[PDB]
Amino acid sequence: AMAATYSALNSSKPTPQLK
Amino acid sequence: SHMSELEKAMVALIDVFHQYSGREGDKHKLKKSELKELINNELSHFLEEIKEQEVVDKVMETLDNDGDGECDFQEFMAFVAMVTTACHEFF
Amino acid sequence: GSHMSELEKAMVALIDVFHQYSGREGDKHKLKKSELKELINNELSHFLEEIKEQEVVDKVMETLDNDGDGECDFQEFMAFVAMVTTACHEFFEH
Ligand SMILES: [Ca+2]
Ligand SMILES: [Ca+2]
Ligand SMILES: [Ca+2]
Ligand SMILES: [Ca+2]
Repeated sequence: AMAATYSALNSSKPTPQLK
Repeated sequence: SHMSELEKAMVALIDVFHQYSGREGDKHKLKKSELKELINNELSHFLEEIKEQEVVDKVMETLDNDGDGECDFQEFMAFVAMVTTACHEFF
Repeated sequence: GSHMSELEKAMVALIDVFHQYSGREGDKHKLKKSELKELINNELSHFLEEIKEQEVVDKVMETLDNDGDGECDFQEFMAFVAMVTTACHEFFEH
């Protein structure tokens, strides 16, 4: 405990997806 | 020869999506209504509770990549990926 | 609820299976081709066809590796899990 959109947004750019 | 924890994990992701996406409107996608309850009911230990509409606007915005105002399964798996990655670093 | 949800324990299981196999040989936080093979064959024996050719494992690691170091870290592994799961979804409503 605990995360937020803080940390959530923090790992949206370190990787998109090679879907 | 009996289904792994991993394989039952993947299935569970599918089930929780359908448990909530089937509620209102498109039964195959999550509107903001359904997304909020999912997070609040099923991720109450990993993510801070949502009670502000502003929050739900922003989460859906980051999650919605096809621009339809809803979260389909593909977009949801990305979300699971994001949350899971975060949980790993603090473990 | 106050109990760990099915979703949250699913996420934990993804983490656990990764450390279960990445910790075996060499870098305990990454999967070499050796470790990747065992994971798939023992834990994904119902979704993916068994791997017995080295050529197969070579091509898969190349595709999974986006940072280009020749191994699969957890971040790259989540992409893989995401990818596999999506395919299974598509093959349940088609
Ligand atoms: Ca819906
Ligand atoms: Ca969408
Ligand atoms: Ca290793
Ligand atoms: Ca890599």
